[PDB]
Amino acid sequence: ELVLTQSPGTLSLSPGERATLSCRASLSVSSNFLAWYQQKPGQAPRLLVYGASSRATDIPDRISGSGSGTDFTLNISRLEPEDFAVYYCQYSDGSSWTFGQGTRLEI
Amino acid sequence: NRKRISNCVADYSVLYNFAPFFAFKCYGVSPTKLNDLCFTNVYADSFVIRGNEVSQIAPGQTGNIADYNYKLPDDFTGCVIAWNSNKLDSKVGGNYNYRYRLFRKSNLKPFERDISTEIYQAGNKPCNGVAGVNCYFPLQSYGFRPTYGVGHQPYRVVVLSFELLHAPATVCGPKKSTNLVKNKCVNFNFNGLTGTGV
Amino acid sequence: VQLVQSGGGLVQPGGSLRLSCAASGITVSANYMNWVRQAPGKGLEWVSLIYAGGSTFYADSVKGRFTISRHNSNNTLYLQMNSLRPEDTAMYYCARDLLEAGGMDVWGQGTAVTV
Repeated sequence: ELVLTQSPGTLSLSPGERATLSCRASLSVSSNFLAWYQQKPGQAPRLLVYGASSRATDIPDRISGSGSGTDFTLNISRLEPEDFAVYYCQYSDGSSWTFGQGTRLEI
Repeated sequence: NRKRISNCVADYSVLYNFAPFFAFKCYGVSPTKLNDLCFTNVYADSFVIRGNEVSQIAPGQTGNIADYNYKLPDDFTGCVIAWNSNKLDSKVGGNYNYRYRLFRKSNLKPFERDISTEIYQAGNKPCNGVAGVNCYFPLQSYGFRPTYGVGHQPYRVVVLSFELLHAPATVCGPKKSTNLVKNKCVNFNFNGLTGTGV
Repeated sequence: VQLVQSGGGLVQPGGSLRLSCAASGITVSANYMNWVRQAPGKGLEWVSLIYAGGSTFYADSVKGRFTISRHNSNNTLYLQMNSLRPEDTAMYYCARDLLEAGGMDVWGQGTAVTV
């Protein structure tokens, strides 16, 4: 259903810098049902935001993530060494579902 | 929304003159013989639904909106009509009147409505008080945005029901009225009187 | 708050495999829960939804082969794979992803499907 684009191929992580991760939706899609979650393969993943307004728990919530239309992004001001995992953005309608291959975070 | 019809007559010609409806899913009796058959009571369930949920609103399909909020019985003949009223009401910040329930503890039988104020429990602990972690009140507001395509537009849906009873029927009106020419040898059926003359 | 999956292994295509999804603390049996498969070298992809009520959602590829049922005594889900295929070599994910947050995902039993 929904088409999603997440760029680039590889990241340029260096701790102590501001980073911008953006994912683009299909047709002016809303964000109150959009969910970001962290994911590192091998174990249980971590959640980031629900409803794109208030972030999920277990995070200090310094990442500012929002958007409108087909333009959704998150800006992280302070980087931590625990962020070495790939982040996904999804949207749910209850009758249609979508997923996206995220961008690998390394140097 | 849910409604019913009293003793009168409902012509669908003026309904067909209103607007080109989106659904026209009259899967029961044929639309041509709607005026030929009539019943004692009519239920009018005229409400509004999101555009992406017009697909599963049929009795043959089910979903979260169907099984928890409003369900139509498959073993029942019905005629539904729906039209797009997205431009009729639009709010830039989001329509806050179109909140819908997320979850109820048991699945809903078709043709019942239930409103309450209780908290869904997500653990072996009471939810009499207010909580926000593993004890959630089921709340879901769409927040309709005018800057969206066809998927999330408010399509107002009118559901029309019909059933037989031991009473005489109301809404079909077989009244046949002609022009009544004044000077000719013509046939007539005045109140069931089969006769000819001038 | 934490979930465990029990019963996984390695079986040939064309057989039936039973797995148990049991969580502790959260009464997950009365929630919108979902089933996810994750192939190695492939991103996460939606497979199935099952509700607290009897509403079955399935993907096009899995069709009616997948079976899910909920136990009433505990927060235990019994799920059965029938007539397995070589395209289903994937790790299993069981979760209770709802429309509020869809949070607290599970590590999941890791399996591989081969003849």
